[PDB]
Amino acid sequence: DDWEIPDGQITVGQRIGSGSFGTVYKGKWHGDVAVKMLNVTAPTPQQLQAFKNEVGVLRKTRHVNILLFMGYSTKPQLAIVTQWCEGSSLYHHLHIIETKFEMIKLIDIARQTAQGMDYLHAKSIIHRDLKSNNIFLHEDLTVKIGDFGLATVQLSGSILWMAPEVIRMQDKNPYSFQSDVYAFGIVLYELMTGQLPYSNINNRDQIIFMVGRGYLSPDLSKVRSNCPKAMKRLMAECLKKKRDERPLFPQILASIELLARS
Ligand SMILES: CN(C)Cc1ccc(-c2cnn3c(-c4cccc(NC(=O)c5cccc(C(F)(F)F)c5)c4)ccnc23)cc1
Repeated sequence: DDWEIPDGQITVGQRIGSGSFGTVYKGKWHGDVAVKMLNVTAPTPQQLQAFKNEVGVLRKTRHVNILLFMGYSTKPQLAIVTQWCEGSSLYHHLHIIETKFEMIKLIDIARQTAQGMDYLHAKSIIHRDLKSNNIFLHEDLTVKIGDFGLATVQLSGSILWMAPEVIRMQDKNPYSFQSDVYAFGIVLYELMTGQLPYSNINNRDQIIFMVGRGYLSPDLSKVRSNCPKAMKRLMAECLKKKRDERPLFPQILASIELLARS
């Protein structure tokens, strides 16, 4: 099929996000759309490649818990168009406006996140940068997973969600389904405490050193009292320092659905 969108069709509006490599606007196209542009007028074969790669991954996705890809264009600027998300990222709710969700709602958000991630892995897609920033609460109800970073091509990294093996860079490719399961383990942490790991350490190099060497791990005792035992237990299995000791999403998704019904 053809997901190309001729120029002219989209009416670009308010700018909503600026980054090193590309800018995102709100747009008009048979309704509301989000449009991530490139801005750089002359694209190097470097960027023209990563464009194809991203699009290629997106068009493989058809799930309610994954940001809905809608089209792209190359006409004047490289651009990718997606469903328009009304609301805020989970990060925003949790650590910026500190929205207080009910325990039932928190568990729900976890389940939807698992669903999407199950789907992504089933389609052979390793996210590599799961984190509360990349989880949108569409209309404060539906979880949409995406990649909303306007930087990385490695760039920086938010190392809070990074698994010990990724922090340690042995092997060219340390990323795996379990490394994604670890990031998710951190997301659970955020949900069940309302906090970011290692809030009390102000040195990024030491967190990296200590996490990778095994000396440091999220303070599990900060989990709210009303948080179900089955949940904490699952959360702990996801954050195991040893890769092959972590569960995969079918098993995780099962565990969440099971503990949700009580
Ligand atoms: C709120 N502030 C922090 C400002 C602010 C910051 C960022 C954004 C923002 C950044 N991109 N983007 C998008 C967007 C647009 C086009 C493409 C994408 N590709 C993905 O999603 C993507 C890419 C690869 C894999 C996957 C995955 F998921 F694996 F399938 C998803 C996102 C839509 C809406 N909004 C944003 C907006 C405001």
